[PDB]
Formats: sequence, structure tokens, C-alpha cells
Amino acid sequence: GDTLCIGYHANNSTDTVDTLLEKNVTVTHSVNLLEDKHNGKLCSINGKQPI
Amino acid sequence: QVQLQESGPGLVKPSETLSLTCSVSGASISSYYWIWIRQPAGKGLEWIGRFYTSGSPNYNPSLRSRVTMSVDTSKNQFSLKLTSVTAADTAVYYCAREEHITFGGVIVRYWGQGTLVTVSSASTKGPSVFPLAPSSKSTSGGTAALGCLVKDYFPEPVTVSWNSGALTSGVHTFPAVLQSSGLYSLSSVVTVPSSSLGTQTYICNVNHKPSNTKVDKRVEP
Amino acid sequence: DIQMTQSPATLSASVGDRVSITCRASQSISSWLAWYQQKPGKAPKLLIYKASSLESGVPSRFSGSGSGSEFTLTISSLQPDDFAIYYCQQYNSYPWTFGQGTKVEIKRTVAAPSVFIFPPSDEQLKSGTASVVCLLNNFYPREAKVQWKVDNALQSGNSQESVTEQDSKDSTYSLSSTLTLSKADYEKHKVYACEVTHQGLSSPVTKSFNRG
Amino acid sequence: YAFEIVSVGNGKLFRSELSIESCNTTCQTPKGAINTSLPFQNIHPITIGKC
Amino acid sequence: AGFIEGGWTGMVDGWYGYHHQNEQGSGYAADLKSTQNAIDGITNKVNSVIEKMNTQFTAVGKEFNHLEKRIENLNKKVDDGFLDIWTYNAELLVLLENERTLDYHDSNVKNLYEKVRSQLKNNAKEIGNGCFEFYHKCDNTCMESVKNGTYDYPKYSEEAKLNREEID
Repeated sequence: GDTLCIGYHANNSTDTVDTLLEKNVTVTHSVNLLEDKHNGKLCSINGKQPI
Repeated sequence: QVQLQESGPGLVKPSETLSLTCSVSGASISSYYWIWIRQPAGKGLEWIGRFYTSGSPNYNPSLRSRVTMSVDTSKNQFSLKLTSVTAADTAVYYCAREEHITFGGVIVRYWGQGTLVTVSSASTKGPSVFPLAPSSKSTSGGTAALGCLVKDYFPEPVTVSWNSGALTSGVHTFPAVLQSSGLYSLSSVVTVPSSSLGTQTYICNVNHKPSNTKVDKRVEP
Repeated sequence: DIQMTQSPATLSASVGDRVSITCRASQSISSWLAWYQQKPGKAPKLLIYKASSLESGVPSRFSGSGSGSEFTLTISSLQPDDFAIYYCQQYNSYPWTFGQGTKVEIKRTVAAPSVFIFPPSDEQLKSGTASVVCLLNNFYPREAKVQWKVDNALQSGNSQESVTEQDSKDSTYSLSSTLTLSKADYEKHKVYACEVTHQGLSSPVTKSFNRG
Repeated sequence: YAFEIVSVGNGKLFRSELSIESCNTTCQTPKGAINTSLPFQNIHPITIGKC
Repeated sequence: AGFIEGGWTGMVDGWYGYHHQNEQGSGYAADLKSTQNAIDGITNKVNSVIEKMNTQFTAVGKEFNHLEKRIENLNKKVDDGFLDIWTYNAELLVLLENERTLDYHDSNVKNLYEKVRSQLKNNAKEIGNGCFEFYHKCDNTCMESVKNGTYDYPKYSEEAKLNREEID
């Protein structure tokens, strides 16, 4: 007979997140909220007003 | 990059079957839904539909009865087949790739180049190319205009290039104008310094696809 | 299924001005609208998805705001390259529907054209037809009049006209008036002239040519 | 000599040793500056602008 | 919670959906309704959690002189304590809400499955791995009717009865 299944997504994403019950949980889609790099330049904001 | 090119006949006779093939560059077509979308001249866009290799397609209702979408994994292409074309469906076609799931729903980042499919009982009449010489009687100083006229041709798609792409600035390939004869005139112009009107040679390369004509001509003072 | 009202059809704004395009939907959508920019005879390019997601590589001047049935595309500073037709697509429910599109032109300084006459090709003459071209390059606005003076006698019609769209760099237009007729293979009359009247010209300019 | 107070804003007075290269950023730290609308950074607490 | 076994690398058009297999072939197809609900929920969740953090800016540090060591230590204590408090809030909200997000998705799974089970009460048979075998023929129109929640049980009740009871 015919068959009909129910399922959910999977991909090749290696994004790991932590939860309280478990850590390094690899998930399909995630967002990093933490910016952790800078250009190392004391540059101007809208004008070379920086002195 | 994933790149989408489009192949169409240019002309389909009013009661025939339009076959279009979108070719993909470096992607496994089996792993993506593929979308066809279309634009009547300069009018709005219309989603034709979606097909996938190991899935179920879905088409727009107004075209549903007539559309079949297929995929060649061997050649890496996907094809539209529209039955009982009408001359009202006479438009530009575009093929796009349906990207995977993201947080903002499904995206169509990649896009085809667009091919004109016009539905007419007329034939594939090749273009006539005639050079637009400059004005020796003009100042012959700096500003100098050169051109090419593709005066008569029938399905609209026509490509125009200058020195096979080298001449890149000051070019105004005009829109095609329908003449009372039912043919299209197409002017193409380039502005150039008049000093180089001697040392440099300027060639217009015109390729009318469905007549399969590639005429290239000089433009001399 | 889902009907799209994209107002307004035609706009023209100066550089730097803010631009807002409204895209009302027949049925409400949980902010699943997207905004695409279609350059003249070029592949439409998506600008913003999710009504709030600026696609990668898109200038930050574009901001999409909206949920439910009302959404707005807002260009904070209009730039030359932003001249195109903008469409709003909905992927909430099939069939996917687009708006009629909004054409966003640019208001600039009135610019005079440069005129160039091209006599017909002798190769064509031997085939019994003849066509002379008046050319107006890099002008603003599109509203110019190119008329034809054969033996100082203005012609009735026999002259079609093609206007380029706004240049992405300069936002200047270009026009070609093609006089098409043989008559006596235009051997009946020898004087040929292009009356060019444009807003950038205090007085009209007429260039001319005769038998080669 | 005296100093007329023309405009008051939200500058600061960093202690740092860098240079000034044109970048026109939005968020400047004594160490560096990049652009991002993420909600968190671990670069530096003393920040000027939309940070 | 009630998690599952298996993954569907082929379904590329949504969080959740179906794999159909009938006379007309087989294929994946995402349930746009439940994934749409889940995306709405997760979007509103992320936005609420982040929006609460958005409050006022303030130049953090203060400098005190040699006759002000103590208010100086109090100021550094205040800066550092607000730092800890905000860090701890962010950390725990991240952790607990990733937990609850996975749980929310699991529950969406369960809801979709129970909807399909209620539509196909007896006309089908639960395979066990998370599928259904039809005691009747379910062609593409039947599949779509089940997918948009309008399956017609009396339509196939007699065919399913005959086949089902033929088994036993």
C-alpha cells in the first residue's frame, strides 16, 4: 500500500549551541549574538572630528 | 557562484508547445527547487511555478492546466513545457533557484538572464546591418558619434557589442522600434574622441539569435 | 489568491532624498514580504526579505518596515544607481504574487543634449530604401522635440523615435529620431536638417547635411 | 585665554595609543571599531555611538 | 520531550513536512502552516528577548583622586556588578531559551503527527517509525487533502475496510 511520512529538516550545518541540559548541541540554524572582532583603528565616526 | 542561463526558441507558433531550458553552472539541481517566473514586456512579474527532483511540484493556477516542469540531472538543466501557447503569453521568461530554509523563509537569491519568447505566425527574418558613419563636416574635434543600424528583423531578441566588448563607455544601444513593415529597427551608437577616429578601428558585432545571424561591420569616416 | 497594490506607479526624486514605496496586500502576512530591484532589461535583484532582512551586500540605505497587510520600502538616500523598477513579492501563500511595480526615476539638473546626424548608408540605398538619424545624447529631461527639415520643408511623419532609459551613472537620457523614407530615394530633395528643441536650449539647434 | 562651549554631545577621553585612518564607523572602542548590529560585544565597555 | 529518530536532508523547503509515497511516485513536501507558525513564534521570541535588553547608554567608568579611593572602589564595584548581572541574565536566557526552543519544535512535531492521525483514524495504519501505510489508494489529490487538513474519511472508509479486514 501507499505510505505517507512525517519528518523534519537536517543539513550540513555544524553550528553548536549550548543548553542547560546539554552543551555543544549542533543545530540546523543559529544566530551568533556576540560580536568579537574589531578593525584596530581609531577612525572617525561621521567626521575626522576625533582628536 | 551559482549561475542560471536560459535557452528559448524566441518564436513559438500560436498553437504549439513552448519548451524552455534553464541550465545551471555548478549546483546539484537534484537538491534545489527550481522556479520559473515571467514578465510581459515592461509589465509586472508572474510566478509560473516550482519543481523539485525528489518532491512535488506546484504551478500557478492560470497556467496549471498547460505547464509541465521537468529536470535533467544528466545535463544539469530544468525545462518548462507549456501546451497550447496563446499570443497573450508572449513575454520574457526568467528561471530562479529556490534557496534552502533560512530564518526569513525561503529565498530566491539567484536569477536567470531572461529570454524573450514571442508567439507569432511570422518567420525568423535575419537582420540587415548598415554602418552609421560620422560627420567629416562636423567639428572633427573631440565629440564624435559612430553607429550601427539593424534595420529589419522579426523576433525581438538581438545582441549588440562593440569591438566584441572592448568599447565599454558612451554606448547607447537604443530600444527596438517596430516599423510599419512589421520589422524592427535598432540603432546603436558610441561617442568617441575624434582624435582616435584614425588610429582606432570600431566594429559593431550584432547577433540575432533565432535567425542565428552574427553580422559584424566597420564604421569609417 | 493574494492581490498586490504597489503604490505609486511612477516617482522621480532628487539625489539624497528619502523614498518610500507602499505595498498593500489583499490578505495579511506575518511579514513575509520581499523587495526586489529590476534594472533596465536586467535580472531582478532582491533587496530585502522578511520585510526587515537587508540582504547581504545591499547598501544600508534600504530599510523594509511592515507586517500584517502594510509594508514600506524606504531608501534613506536615493543614489544614481537606484533607478529601476521595484517589485514586492509575497511568499506567504501560493500562488506567489508580485506587485505591478514602482518606477523610481531621478530628478536632476536640466542638461542640454549633444546632437549628431548620420546620413543613410549607400549599401541601403542600392536596396531601394533610405534612413537618416538624428541623435541626442546625455540630456535631461526626456521631453525634447526632434523635427526634420528636408529642403527646409518640415516632414509630416515618416520618423520614428527611440529613447534610452536613464543612465545609471549620469541619469541622463538619449534619443534617436530615425527618418525613414526613400521617395525619390531622397534624390528629389537634397537639403536635410535636424530641428532640435530641448529645455536645455535657449534657442533650437539645427545641424544639417546634403548630398555626400 | 578662555574656551567658549559651542556644542555639547557624547564624546569621551580615551587612554590609548593608536592612529586615525578614514573609515567612518559607528561604534568605536579604544582598541578598535567595526560595524555590526549584533546585540552584544566582548571588546570593550567604553563605547561611543550606536553600540 | 517526545523526540524522534531520523532526519530529512532532502526536505529543503521548511522546518516540518511530509514524505509521500503513492502510485504517482514519492517525494518530500514541507508543511507551510506549522513551519510558518513556528517561524512567527521564534521571530517574536528573539525580538522580545533582545528588545528587553535595549535600554539606555552611559559612559561607564569614573576617575577618582587620592582622597577619594573609597567612592572609587564603590564605583568600580557598581560597574562590575551591573556587568555580572547583565552577563548572567544574558547567559541564562540564552541557555534556557535554546532549551525551550528545541522543546517548542518537538511539540510542533507532535501536533502535526496527531493532526494527521486524527484525519486517518482507521483508513491507514501507524507504521511506528513516524509514518502511515494506507489500507486504500491515496493518490496525489488524497495526499494534498490530508496535507491541508481536509481528508475525507467516508470517501475511502469502505475500500480501507475491505483491505484492512482482508489482512485478518
